[PDB]
Formats: sequence, C-alpha cells, structure tokens
Amino acid sequence: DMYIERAGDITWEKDAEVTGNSPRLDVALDESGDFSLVE
Amino acid sequence: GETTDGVYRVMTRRLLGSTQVGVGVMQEGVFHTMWHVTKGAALRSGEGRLDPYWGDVKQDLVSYCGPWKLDAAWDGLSEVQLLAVPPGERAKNIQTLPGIFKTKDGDIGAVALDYPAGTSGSPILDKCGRVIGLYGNGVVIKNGSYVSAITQGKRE
Ligand SMILES: Cc1[nH][nH]c(=O)c1CCO
Repeated sequence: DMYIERAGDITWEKDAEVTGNSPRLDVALDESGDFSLVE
Repeated sequence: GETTDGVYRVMTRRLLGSTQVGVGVMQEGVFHTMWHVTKGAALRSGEGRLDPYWGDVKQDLVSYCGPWKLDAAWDGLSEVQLLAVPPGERAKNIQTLPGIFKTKDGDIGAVALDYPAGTSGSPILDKCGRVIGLYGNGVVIKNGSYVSAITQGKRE
C-alpha cells in the first residue's frame, strides 16, 4: 500500500548547482515504454 | 488528505522499513507521476485515498483524481532545472542544458543526470517554475551513464 508525503514547493532556484552534459542520441521507444539506443 | 500544490515522495511499507519508490507533482488537485512508480495502484495521502484517473504504459505516465494538467514544454534552447527528490535526502535543484532523444516520431528533450531509481517522477522545470516534464524514463549510454527523457503528458 503506497502513500505520499510532501517534499517541497516547485520553484526555480537562482544560482543552483549547474551540471550535466547535452548528448544528442538516436533512440527507439517500444510498446512497453522502454527506450533503447539505435545504431 | 494533503492536496497543496508541490512535489511529493511516493513511499511503500510493503518491503523492509519505509522505502521510497518514486516522486510526483500535485497541481490543480491532480497528482502526476510515472506509471513504473505505482503500476497504476491506488495511493494514500494521510487518511484520504487517491484513485487513478488516466494512465498509459508507453508514455510511462499516470494521473490521480483528475486528468493530466501539466502542459508546459522545453523551448529547445534554454537551461532547465531538475528538482531532484532522492530517497532519504532533501529536495535539491540541479540546473542543466538538456540534450535530445531523436526518434522516428520526433525529438524529445533529455537530461543527463544520474540519480537512484526511487527519484523517478521528479519534475523538470523552466525559468518560470512550470513543470515541462518528469524525470525517470530513459537509457544507459555507451559509458554506462544514465540519460532520462523529459517526459510530458497532454492536457486535454
Ligand atoms: C532504472 C532507473 N529508472 N529511473 C532512474 O532514475 C533509474 C536509475 C538510474 O539512475
């Protein structure tokens, strides 16, 4: 049995930690909702 | 139960202790999460009950108490923020420039940030604080890294 608990407001934080790259990938999406790489 | 707008953890007491299986967004009285988090099961909020209203395994999304309300989209140019809510840890904003998932049916924004599975459902926001999608359905690329789609539903 699942339950929910509040974790915070949804707001943009000025001067948040900036990380992560921006890859451009060819992908496929199957009927089960699973993404996979296309090569 | 609690219906204030905001981000929420999705918990279960079925396994050892209390385990966080995911995250979701409450907006306009509707709770939005990813299908793989709840598998369409009913949810509890205090003494109240939330029943599923719409869901789709292929989109990997589900809404409770009403139809999907989130309709903002990534502009394809700007940095966004993942409002990550990891298991047992405080909510934290991470800013990033999304990459792209190119599919036979069009392009989708993607966030190259790696968090525990129980973080699935965390919202990705634009500079106006609007939810442009949920984090947690993606792919593992060559170097073993994780890249999530920016998954957004349709507002009827
Ligand atoms: C398997 C899975 N689904 N969503 C997630 O965030 C993960 C773990 C990768 O950090």
